[PDB]
Amino acid sequence: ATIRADEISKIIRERIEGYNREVKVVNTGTVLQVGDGIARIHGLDEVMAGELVEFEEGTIGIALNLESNNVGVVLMGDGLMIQEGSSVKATGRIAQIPVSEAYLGRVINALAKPIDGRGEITASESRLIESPAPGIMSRRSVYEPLQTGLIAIDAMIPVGRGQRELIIGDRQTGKTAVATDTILNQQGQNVICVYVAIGQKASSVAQVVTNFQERGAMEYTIVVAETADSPATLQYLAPYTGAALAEYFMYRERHTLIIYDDLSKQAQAYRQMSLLLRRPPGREAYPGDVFYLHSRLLERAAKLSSLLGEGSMTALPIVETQAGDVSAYIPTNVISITDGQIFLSADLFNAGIRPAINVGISVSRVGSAAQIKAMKKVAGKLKLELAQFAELEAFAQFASDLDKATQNQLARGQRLRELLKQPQSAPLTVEEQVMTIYTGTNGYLDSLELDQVRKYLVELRTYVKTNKPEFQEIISSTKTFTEEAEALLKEAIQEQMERFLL
Amino acid sequence: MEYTIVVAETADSPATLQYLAPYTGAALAEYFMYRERHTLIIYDDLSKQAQAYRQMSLLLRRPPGREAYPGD
Amino acid sequence: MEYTIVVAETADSPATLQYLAPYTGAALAEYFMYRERHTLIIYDDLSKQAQAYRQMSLLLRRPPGREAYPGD
Amino acid sequence: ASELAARMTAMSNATDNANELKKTLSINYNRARQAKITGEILEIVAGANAC
Amino acid sequence: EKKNLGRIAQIIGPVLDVAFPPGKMPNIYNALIVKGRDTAGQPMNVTCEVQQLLGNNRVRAVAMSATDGLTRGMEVIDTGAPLSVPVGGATLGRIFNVLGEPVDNLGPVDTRTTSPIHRSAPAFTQLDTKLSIFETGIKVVDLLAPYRRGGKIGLFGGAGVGKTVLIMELINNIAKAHGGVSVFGGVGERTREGNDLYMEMKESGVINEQNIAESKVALVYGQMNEPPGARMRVGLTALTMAEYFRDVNEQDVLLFIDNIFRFVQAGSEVSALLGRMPSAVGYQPTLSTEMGSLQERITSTKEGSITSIQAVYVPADDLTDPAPATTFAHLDATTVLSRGLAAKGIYPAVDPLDSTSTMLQPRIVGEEHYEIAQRVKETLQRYKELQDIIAILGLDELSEEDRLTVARARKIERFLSQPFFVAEVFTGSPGKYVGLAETIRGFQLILSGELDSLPEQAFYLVGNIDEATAKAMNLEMESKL
Amino acid sequence: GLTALTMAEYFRDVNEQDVLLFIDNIFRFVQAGSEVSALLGRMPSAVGYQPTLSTEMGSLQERITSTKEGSITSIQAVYVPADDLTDPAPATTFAHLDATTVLSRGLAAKGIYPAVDPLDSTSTMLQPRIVGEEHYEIAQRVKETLQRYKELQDIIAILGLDELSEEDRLTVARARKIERFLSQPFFVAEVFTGSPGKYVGLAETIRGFQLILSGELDSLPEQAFYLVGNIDEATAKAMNLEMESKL
Amino acid sequence: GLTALTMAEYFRDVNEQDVLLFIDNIFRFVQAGSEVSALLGRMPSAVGYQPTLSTEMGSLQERITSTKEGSITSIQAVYVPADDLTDPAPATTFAHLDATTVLSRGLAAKGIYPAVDPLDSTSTMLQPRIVGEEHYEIAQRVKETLQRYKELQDIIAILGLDELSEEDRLTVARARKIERFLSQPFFVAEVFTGSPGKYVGLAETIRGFQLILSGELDSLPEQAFYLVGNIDEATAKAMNLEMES
Ligand SMILES: Nc1ncnc2c1ncn2[C@@H]1O[C@H](COP(=O)(O)OP(=O)(O)OP(=O)(O)O)[C@@H](O)[C@H]1O
Repeated sequence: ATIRADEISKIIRERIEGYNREVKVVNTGTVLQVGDGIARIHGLDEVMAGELVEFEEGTIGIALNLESNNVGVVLMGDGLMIQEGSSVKATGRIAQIPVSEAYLGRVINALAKPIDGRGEITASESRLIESPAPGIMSRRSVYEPLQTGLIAIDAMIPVGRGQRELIIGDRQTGKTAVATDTILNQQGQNVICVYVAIGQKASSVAQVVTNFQERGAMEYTIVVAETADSPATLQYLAPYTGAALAEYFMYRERHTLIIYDDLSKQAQAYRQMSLLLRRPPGREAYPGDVFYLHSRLLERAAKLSSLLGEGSMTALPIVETQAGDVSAYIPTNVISITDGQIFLSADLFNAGIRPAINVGISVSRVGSAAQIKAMKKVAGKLKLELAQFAELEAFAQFASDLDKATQNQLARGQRLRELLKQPQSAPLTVEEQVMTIYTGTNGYLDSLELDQVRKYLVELRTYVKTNKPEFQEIISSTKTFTEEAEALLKEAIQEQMERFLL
Repeated sequence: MEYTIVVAETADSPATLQYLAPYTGAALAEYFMYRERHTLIIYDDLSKQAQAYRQMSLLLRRPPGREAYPGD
Repeated sequence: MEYTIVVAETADSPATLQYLAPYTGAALAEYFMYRERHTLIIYDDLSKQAQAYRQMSLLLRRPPGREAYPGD
Repeated sequence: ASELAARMTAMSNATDNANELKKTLSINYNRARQAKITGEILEIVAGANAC
Repeated sequence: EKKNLGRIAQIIGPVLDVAFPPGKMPNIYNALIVKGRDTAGQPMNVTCEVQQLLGNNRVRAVAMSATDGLTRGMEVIDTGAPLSVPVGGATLGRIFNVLGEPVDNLGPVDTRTTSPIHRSAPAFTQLDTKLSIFETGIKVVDLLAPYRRGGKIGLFGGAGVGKTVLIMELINNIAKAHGGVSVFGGVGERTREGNDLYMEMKESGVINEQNIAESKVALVYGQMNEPPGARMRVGLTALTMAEYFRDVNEQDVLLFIDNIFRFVQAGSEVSALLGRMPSAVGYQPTLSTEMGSLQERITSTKEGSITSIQAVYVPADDLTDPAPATTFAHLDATTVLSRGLAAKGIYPAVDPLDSTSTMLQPRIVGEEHYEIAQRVKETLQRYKELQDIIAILGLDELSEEDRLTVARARKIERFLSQPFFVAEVFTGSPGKYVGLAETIRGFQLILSGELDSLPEQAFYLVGNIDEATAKAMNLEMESKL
Repeated sequence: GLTALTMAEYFRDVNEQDVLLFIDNIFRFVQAGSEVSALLGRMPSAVGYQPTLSTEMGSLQERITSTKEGSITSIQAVYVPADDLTDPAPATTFAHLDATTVLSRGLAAKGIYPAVDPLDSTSTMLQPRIVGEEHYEIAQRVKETLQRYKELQDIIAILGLDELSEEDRLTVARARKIERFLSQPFFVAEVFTGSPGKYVGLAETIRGFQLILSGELDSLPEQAFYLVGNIDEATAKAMNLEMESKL
Repeated sequence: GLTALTMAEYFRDVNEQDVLLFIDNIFRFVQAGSEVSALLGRMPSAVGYQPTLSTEMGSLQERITSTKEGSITSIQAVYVPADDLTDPAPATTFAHLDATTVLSRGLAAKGIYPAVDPLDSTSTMLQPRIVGEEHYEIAQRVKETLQRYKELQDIIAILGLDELSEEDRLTVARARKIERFLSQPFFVAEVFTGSPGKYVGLAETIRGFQLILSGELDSLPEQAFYLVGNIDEATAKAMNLEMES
């Protein structure tokens, strides 16, 4: 470079006082050209590639790309108050983050710094940002079910502990209350959630964190939250600290559930962080590195084998198809890096199905291996009925027919589709959604008033467990849908149909 | 044609004049306006004016935005 | 086969050989064109020649143009 | 009247399907326009420096 | 702050790279005025802010006024802080440019108190929890597409549709019903429309030409004459001028930031000027970050709400491209003003069907409000459908189970039209403020089936529903004569 | 191109004679400028051409003017890059070119040669006081009929030829007759057509179009107006085709 | 890619075996090249890739050649980015491959797995000498039916299916039967959903396609051929569909 960053007059004065003289500068460097969030520091020859260099004000920086003279760092906090000529010092640690079992409940600001304002957290650091992703021998296939809570998701597109599963919707249609529902249903079973909001308006993450507060998920969840008013480097590293913080609990034999929010926004902040560097972009001006970015991030969320202890981390990232096209660069990229998609269609949510899940497109590659041994057969029957309804509504059977549906199958498919809709943030237990699935698929109730199947089944769920606690026991202990359970739930729903008749 | 200043910029006229012509007519009509007379300045091919500005800027090595049209 | 030269360059040739394959063919056919035999050169993937020329010219850091193809 | 109602329902499903096709074509046209413009801009900026 | 004299080394168009002595340097966004000399012979000083540092003590700064006439070597003076905006009760009525000097020539503004433009975000503990409905005073907005206090609002409709009378109604109703004041924040406002709006204000009692500091608007006009660094920072100027109101008087503030696409356009202009490599379709790379820094300080802090109302102009009419995408990622209520409805005369022209809000959900509004709003939207859907068929069949031939639907649909479409406290200068109607409860009960009575006998033109341009019954009873009195 | 311009400018400045320069592919005068401007150090413009595309193109085109010593009539065969009719290289030359003539691949794929577009090809010599009143009226009626056909191309292609009116069907058949009648056997395009060429004057084509679009001869088959010199030759080809049909 | 390819070529050149290398996501190799050459200072190229995007992947592909000692049948799951085939990173792989089968997302959005698009899927082995005139002729006939269907899809657009005459109606019924039949429950897709896998042979599927194109199977509905194996099993599925009504 003709204009090299190591050509400030003061800087070359430091080298010109002694050419081949007394031993060089070890750890003290004056920041120069502290511009687009990327401070070029002179000196610091002891910096490990990836060091955690501190500044004068107190703004931490990663030393990613360090050239022959200038150790160009990526300062995390906004490089506003940093003036040229300030002295910096490396810390001697490689992208390390303080993490402990005391973060459960806090609201971290993507640098292991609390932003709730109630106290500071202590830890043993012990975790890295650029961690070695779990190897090939260490991952054991996903079998442990993860009770997302939503009927549609955990019935046809199941998620298992350790199987990443993105939530690819559109703008302003689900995925946030939907991911919050999946976190919220995790109250009884032990998980250490990490709801890491990459780009969200501060009011939205305030609403979500207060929802967690009043509904009790704060006993385990960890909102590593980064507002939309944050330098793109912090929105870039927010899911990395989220993932390292969840991995501190994944490696210690404890199931976790991390949820990135707007993983498209991390790619957008990386697009900013790179086009400020003027590194050459690719499709849609993404710097091409977004696949490696979402590989390091999403690939460190999988179930570990019994060698390293039975740990697990579903990743549930949330890409937003702002373009309205799933075949855009970052949505298809995260679909290629993830193990399955849960598409939240915009048109169905505008239509009224409140979990906007469409069943045809949204697939889960882990499949029925994830579901409980109870739900496999009944959800297979429900998926059969949903295929039937999908064809009957998408294609012919508009004129009455040779087939003549709405008498045999269209009514039942409509009952299923109007049954899949949930309330707002009202999670359903495993046995309850088992019975909700069973009622519609095997024809226990078909001729009801189709508008109010939910309005019936709220009374059904209220009555059945208080009438027959045997069902909750057979589903909670055996985890298998035995036929004696079918008989007793038949009796319970008979009595419920009676009390609904009167 | 008694009352019409046709500021004319031919093609082989350099880039700066095809850039400056709207401003020249504007400086004439602004005088005629500030002296109480209603005027009517009719430019021709502002796309061609911006093309001449594109010329002179990209020659002057100013960073280009969309459609390679310059910053401002 | 007794009358057909095949100037063949594989994919794993360095991009100069792919760029010079059609020129070698054109010169070897033009020898017969000056020897008054009505030859017939057939290129194959002439897109690959310009692609390898693009690879060279971008590896030479000469400025590119449309579709990142170099100037000439 | 039956033929006219059949022509009416043909034109009706044709109008609904043409509306769906216009929406899909507008989406594809916007993604094509953005791809074309961003490719143009990357061409221009990358040819600007030419180190 | 200091006599940080530097030389304006490079002046490329609007961008002027200034050098500084190696001791003291203004950090990013730290405003600096240059002691310039105009061609006329007066020492006019064009103000700048450091958009970028270039290392060798040369901070690349963009200018808030024309750089025509800035020799290199001119004394540039650092202020040590971002652009000081003369906030306070004083800046209530006058017009402002970006640097904070009144251009309406009325007089000087009290700079006793001033806040910097680039104050950072509020905090997580300072944000408020409850998703609180913002009672505007328009029956359409309050029923169908409520506005979030502390949220964002999009007025998709262009000019000529009645946007100016709508925003004037909103400001006057904020000053009347609520306790707060509004701040029109016109960013890149075409000066003809700027003076149009200012005169509409001064003739509509929104700001008093005889009484300033009693008025209800803090006009911030960044005219498109000004360089790209100016009409970009006009949004943030209006934002801090409203944030002082919020965090000093604890009152509900309204930001009428004019069409955000001009702010994003100015960001693209200034980034292409700084040479930072452009992003997707051609807006700046720091598009999400910049527009989020503009629209994240719109948050209901525990002190008071600062809810904004931001026009949005989609280029080539697509929600797909990044600027409308990154904007609609932030908006919390989108209400379009419809040109055909405006030409009809159903003022306000806000379209009842295509307008939507994320607040409309029942847990936010109220179960009865969600039910009546969804039923009104379904009724207006039915009428938009049957507008095709009432031409062919007529109002009588079609079935009389949905003839009631069409009748109540005409009644709703008329009842949504509300006379304004601003339209008094044009037509002479007094103007009625309609609370949320009143319009809820009115729409419940209209759609439930009681008022199936009142005439259709009795609901047109009326306030509360009992006033509509009064209009109908007066028409009944005059029916005999 | 500048060499041709220098010869023509000499013959217009000194020899006092009106000269007719044909430049073929004036788009090369811009593309070669692109290939040199890339290396020269000048920054790239839009889609890939030189920055001074417009000033260079003007430096060629402006020197072609009737200058009181003669008249340099000129016919530049501008090349539209892949029929990008919005590209900079034709977009800058449309401003300089008086009687532009946009030839279309769309009206060549169906074999109507020359492939000149009836609509897009427009000239500022189609003003009535300059070109003749009846000629102007016939040109307006032909262009309007072709515009109506281009607007009915969507209805015809999808909903069938029958689903439109029976006066508009007459306008469609008349537009077909016109857009086939404005085909020409060139003398130099006989090797492509196989048929001899017919040079037809202006008044003869006006008298042909008058009878074609006046509805007086809407009975002839469409192929009887294809690749035909004059309307009388079209009438003769109708007889030839009606005899060949039964024979 | 290079190290797995060396591991395979050592077996093909020293031990003389017919080894296979199922190189997965060739595009990830090219995109890794894109990253390294965006950081290696090498000047940028078409849309984002390295300038040597046709010589580096040439060093990948051209080392996979069947030598006179042993042969290697690599199956490279090259990935088109953003689902467009005009992209250079798969466009430079199209020229190297010889039996390219484009898994277009259309047939998977319709639920037809595998979504191998029959028009785009093409091979240099669809020749008379290789497969015999029988299988070649049936391949030509099925590609004919599917191409006619795809070209009148522009009419199965805005208008309805009815507007076709009897010719287009019959060819659409046959094309729907075919594009449904081209689905198959995999032996490894027992996990996701469906039947245990069915291994379908060449001389067996040729019978099914001869039967469908011969017109002797107009009686069967569309959801009978979907996700079935051989044609006898397709008729069995239709019969059981009629019994279950
Ligand atoms: N199942 C549901 N039923 C009813 N309303 C819902 C449901 N889920 C979400 N909402 C509504 O959606 C709003 C939250 O937005 P949503 O989660 O739909 O999209 P989002 O992810 O916030 O959008 P973005 O991706 O832009 O952040 C809430 O105000 C809530 O009222």
